[PDB]
Amino acid sequence: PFESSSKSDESLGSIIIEGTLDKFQLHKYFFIRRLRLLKLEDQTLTAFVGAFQLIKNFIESISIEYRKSVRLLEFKHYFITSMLSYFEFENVSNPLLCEIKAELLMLKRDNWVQGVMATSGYRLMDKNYPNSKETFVDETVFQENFLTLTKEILSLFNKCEGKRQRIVDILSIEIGLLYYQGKKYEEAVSLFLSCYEYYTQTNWNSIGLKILQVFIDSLSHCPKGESVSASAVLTNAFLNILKLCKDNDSKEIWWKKFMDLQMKVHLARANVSAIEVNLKSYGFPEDISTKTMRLSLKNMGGDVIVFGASDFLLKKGENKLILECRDIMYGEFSLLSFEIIVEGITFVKEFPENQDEFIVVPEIY
Amino acid sequence: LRPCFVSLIDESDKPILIYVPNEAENEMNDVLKYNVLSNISLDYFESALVEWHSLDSKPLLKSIFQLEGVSVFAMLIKQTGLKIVIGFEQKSLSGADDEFEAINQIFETVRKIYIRVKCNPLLVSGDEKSIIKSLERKFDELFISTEVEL
Repeated sequence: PFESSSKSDESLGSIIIEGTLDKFQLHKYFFIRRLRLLKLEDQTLTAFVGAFQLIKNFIESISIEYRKSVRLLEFKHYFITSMLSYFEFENVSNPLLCEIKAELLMLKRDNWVQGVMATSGYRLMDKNYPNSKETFVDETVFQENFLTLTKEILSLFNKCEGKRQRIVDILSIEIGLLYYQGKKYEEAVSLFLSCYEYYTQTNWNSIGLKILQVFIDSLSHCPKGESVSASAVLTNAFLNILKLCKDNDSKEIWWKKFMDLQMKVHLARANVSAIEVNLKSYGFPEDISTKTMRLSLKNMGGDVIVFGASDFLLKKGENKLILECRDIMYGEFSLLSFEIIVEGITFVKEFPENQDEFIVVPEIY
Repeated sequence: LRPCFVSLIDESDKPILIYVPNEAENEMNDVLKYNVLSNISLDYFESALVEWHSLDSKPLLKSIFQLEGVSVFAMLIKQTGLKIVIGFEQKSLSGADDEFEAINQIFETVRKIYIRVKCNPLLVSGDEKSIIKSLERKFDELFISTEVEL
């Protein structure tokens, strides 16, 4: 003799529709806690998301008037006692770290509480507090200490679930303020700053355009596949692709060669600024093949050293070039002075082998 | 009544435009927070057993979230793989249901604006540059610039 969850949801809606009382939604909180203790061992977590929506409506009830620790402190205190989401069910072999997501949201609420209420500094440089008393952080250095301990314990514990790759792919990629809050040389924290910064370059840009802004200060005034001299140049000289403004703020266009101005070893590059397009290859003087090439221009400087290539069906011919082209404008007549002919352009010479362009760091295409 | 950003992502998980109103003429650098909120919602597509979708007839306004000063959600139509999201600033938030269906219907207005500008053949091969400026130029009057209409 029982009734299902539809009567529970309809009775919750009818108890919400009952009005004119003057409580702090205790009539809602009674049925919310009863539905919470009815919604624990289901291994479902959707009614835990409904409990999170109940916590959101309670947060809006506290947030109807909460400002400047006159009642913002009351709203943060009500949320810190409303951390019974973390303090009701907490078990291993549960339904995949929904408590870790809820504790992450509650840690965001507590970080907002510490960064609000007459607080100094900014752990995340956030200013999430706009214009408007648990006492866990009694000092500014202790504010960084008590929160980086919080944001590292709650980082990979949410990765214990099924593979979402959601928070620690971003927030543990947000360890810029973990050591470069004030301390300059982040060689200790070089695991994500200047190691795998391309995961937002391969994703959508302008996130990594500030991540690489602090992935150069670990090598701007600091010395000593973690062995390099200037081989961190994909983040230094090949950061001009994400640098949309080059004619303004040309310190991203000066330091590409100023890092190499006292260089010395090679690498690869995309040549995604200067495009290259072919043309009608003609004939020339004695043993001069002389293909025709057109090259674009988006980088600043000149005086390259380059050659073209064209593989046959057996061996490469490497139909060379003058290697002093000095590309300044688009679609210019590159000379492509080519010798050592592989059988008079034998028609299986399909132009597949790349047209590199080296300025001590090679740029294959 | 005013969104705090407008974000557009297609089916390849490539963000089309993370548009923020009023980054010039007003406060900068919170756009650096705005696009990483968009990326948090992008890898927060479905996580920790929370399901937004149960009605397959029309894709309605799905599950609200709230995170570090904003209130975001998602509206996956599932038609041509469009994954567009809108946040709102929590500081001016009344939390009603006509508000909830109001932001549902203005989500369908920005859906209408994208599907109008998607098939304008007055300029053809508008897919990389000034299609974005044109759609921003159709964004920035539907929620703001009402100040002089009267």
